Amino acid sequence: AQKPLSDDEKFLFVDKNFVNNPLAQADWSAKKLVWVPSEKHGFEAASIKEEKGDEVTVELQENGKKVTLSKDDIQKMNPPKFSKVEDMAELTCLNEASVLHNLRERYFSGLIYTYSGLFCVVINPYKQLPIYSEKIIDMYKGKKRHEMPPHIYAIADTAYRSMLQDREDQSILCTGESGAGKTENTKKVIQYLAVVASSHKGKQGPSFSYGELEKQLLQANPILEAFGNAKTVKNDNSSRFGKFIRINFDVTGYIVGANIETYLLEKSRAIRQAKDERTFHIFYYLIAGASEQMRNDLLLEGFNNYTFLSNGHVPIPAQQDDEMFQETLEAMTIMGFTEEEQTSILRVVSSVLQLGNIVFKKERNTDQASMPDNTAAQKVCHLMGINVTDFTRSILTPRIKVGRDVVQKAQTKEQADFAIEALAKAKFERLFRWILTRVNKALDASFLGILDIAGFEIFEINSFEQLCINYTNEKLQQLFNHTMFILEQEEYQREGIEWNFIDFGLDLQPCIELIERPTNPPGVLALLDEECWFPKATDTSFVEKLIQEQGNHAKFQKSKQLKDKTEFCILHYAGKVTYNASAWLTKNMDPLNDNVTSLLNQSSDKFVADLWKDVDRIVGLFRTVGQLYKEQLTKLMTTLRNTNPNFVRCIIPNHEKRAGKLDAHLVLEQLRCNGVLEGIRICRQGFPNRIVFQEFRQRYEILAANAIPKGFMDGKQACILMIKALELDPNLYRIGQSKIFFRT
Amino acid sequence: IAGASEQMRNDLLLEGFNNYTFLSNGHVPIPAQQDDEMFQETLEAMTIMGFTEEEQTSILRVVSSVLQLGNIVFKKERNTDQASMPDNTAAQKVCHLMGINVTDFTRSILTPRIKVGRDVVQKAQTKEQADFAIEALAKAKFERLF
Repeated sequence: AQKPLSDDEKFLFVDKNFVNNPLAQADWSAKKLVWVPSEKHGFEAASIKEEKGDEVTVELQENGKKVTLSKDDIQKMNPPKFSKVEDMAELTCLNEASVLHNLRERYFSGLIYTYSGLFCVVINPYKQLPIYSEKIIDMYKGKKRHEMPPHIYAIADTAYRSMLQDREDQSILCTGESGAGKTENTKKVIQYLAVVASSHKGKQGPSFSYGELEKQLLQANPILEAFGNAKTVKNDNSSRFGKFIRINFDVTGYIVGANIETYLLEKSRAIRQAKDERTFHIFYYLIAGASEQMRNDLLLEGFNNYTFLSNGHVPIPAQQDDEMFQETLEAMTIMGFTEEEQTSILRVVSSVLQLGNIVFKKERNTDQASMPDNTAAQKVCHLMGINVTDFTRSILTPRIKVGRDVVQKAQTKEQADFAIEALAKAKFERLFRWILTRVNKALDASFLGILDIAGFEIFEINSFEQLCINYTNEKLQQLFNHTMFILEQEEYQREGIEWNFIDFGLDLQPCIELIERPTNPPGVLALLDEECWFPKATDTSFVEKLIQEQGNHAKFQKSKQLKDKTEFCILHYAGKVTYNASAWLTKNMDPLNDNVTSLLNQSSDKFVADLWKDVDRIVGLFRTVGQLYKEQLTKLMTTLRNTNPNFVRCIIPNHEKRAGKLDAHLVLEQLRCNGVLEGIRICRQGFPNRIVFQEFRQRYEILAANAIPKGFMDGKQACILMIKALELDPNLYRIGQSKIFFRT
Repeated sequence: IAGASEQMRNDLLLEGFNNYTFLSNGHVPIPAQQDDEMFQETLEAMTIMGFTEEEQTSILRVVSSVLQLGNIVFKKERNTDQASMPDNTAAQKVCHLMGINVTDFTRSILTPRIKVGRDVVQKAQTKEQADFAIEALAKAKFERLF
């Protein structure tokens, strides 16, 4: 009976304009209508016919087939009115059958994001839905949530608003597997603040005049795609990196500081390419676009006459390394690298060819390996703003100091060509993070933290790069649980407030243990930290130690007999993956040498002094990559613990990259994985917010001038006066001992 | 509490003698001075010095919020041990004579979004930590006043 809804705006507002049918009210006569289990629909519709103790001959009202089923299988039927709803928590009947059901008929109408009590579900459409421009800023601008339907700019204001209100320091974390949509629901928030939270020299579609700091703010991505991507078996050009932002605010709340961080790289192949694979883009290009003159000047050895351009020249389908030389030479200029820097990035071809060569090639005789090329270190440390001798010294001999004993010693290949693969590829990483420095430099009471996860994946050859990819996912996931199940109901016992305890079985820590648990029987990372520090230890004995320690665990699985390849299939929250272990040992090691970290801490040049002032973690006695990246994710995860986790929970419909295609069982897998039904089952029950009764008495005495008359009593009862004089409901609040627990 | 006129008796938020815990020995009388009228007197004396038409009631309020703070009782909620505060007029009558932020008084007085090192650190306060700090606040407001 309302207005016609726009064709577009159907993707924002529910199609409400349907028909007053009597059938939905007559049909109730079939009073044993129930939801029943189904592999294809998830659940479906049936009716009890005959009560056999705990069985009942239930009968389908789709197929008509009698199926004797149990009192516990049959799940309560929801009323027709709840179709495709705005919040999932409204469904009177919560039970898996139907908590699943809300999404299927919804996404196909256009309606992607949906509120689910505390968190919000954000499925992928794979379609350019028009829901952005200053129309959608200023529609949603400064907006109390109820006036703007379930879509992203509501989370974005609610960050900026709450921070100046409840004054929790707010954060934004986007979750869910690969493709799902996280990267992009991060960038859109930078668009939001650049106009809204900034300030203005005085003062539509894309157009408005943002300030100066706010203009610089954007121009980063296109370079790292050449010097970082490399030809695989799955994809001849796939990326391998993933990111974060903090946003510091002044006294008045404006954008003042902004701090971007990226996490880890496929940093390994340069000195081991598999048969028919290729290396980092640019090498092949410098040999190809090689004019004779700079073939002599830039120190070019020829096609195949290389240590580790394996498989000779493997070509590439539909790309020609020749011309691609020029295009990828062009990109570096935009956010700003000079020609000193670029004759240097020409010898950063010589430095990624020689970061195929700054590797302490396993020294067969002594075992503790050493630096092949001076010129390579010379290229490197000058282009990391420290010193070249001071580097290599430390990178062989840590000149550390415990007690009397100046712990001066050699590092092994694994130790030294780890702190120098952990710095050939924290050259490739903290120099990827030097691109990140060249941004943050112009970018830095209150702050906003935001996180673009590298998204849960399955290659065929998964490796530490993916061990971490489907670790961040998993690590963020036990944050979610501890925040939203356990600690919650603990406080529910506490306050004197009526609520009985429910357990959900949502400690996903068992898969996370299975990777991350240091003591007790250790998991993948912990066995590999130990194995990284180990001579008797082969990527082989890593998987042998994994079978040895884990084996029988109800989230773990061996290889498909390929002990020979040495690989392990595991149940992570979102099901299963195979990792392969060849050359993993080193990939867990990063023993962050403080000798270098401190020269980097006290570095001179425009490059480094900023990005290494994170001196805390560093080996004063200590950490690996596995550990470092548990810890980097703890610098994140435990200050995230002490911020507000606004989660933007992205959900995959298909693995077929397709428009349209949902699979309800793939989604139902990712619901059990994301811990959805139970994240909704807590937030239906209790009371998300929590504050005391004074937030009642003050801010509204103005609202009802008569409310407390001559005389005063207890704060609870006195606020209860203006409370009932503004009709505030006896279960909307929970006036507890200290806290008013407030619902949604 | 004694020479309250019925309008500012309910405005400057007056309950009777011994409804403040921080006034001990009940109400001890004084010889040959009766606090009752001595109120009215000092109020005159204000107008002679030129304490303003509103200001007089403002000095009286700061006083009375100090009088108020000691209704803030912390009961050992013994399943964190990091226990919090039942009544609100305890804080309310305090913070209507304060006008600070009502939300944030208690949310500070229970969760210090504080500072360890040089950044923001959250902690819930214990019963013990919450009592002692609020106590300091009660008294310190009277000093700021003088």
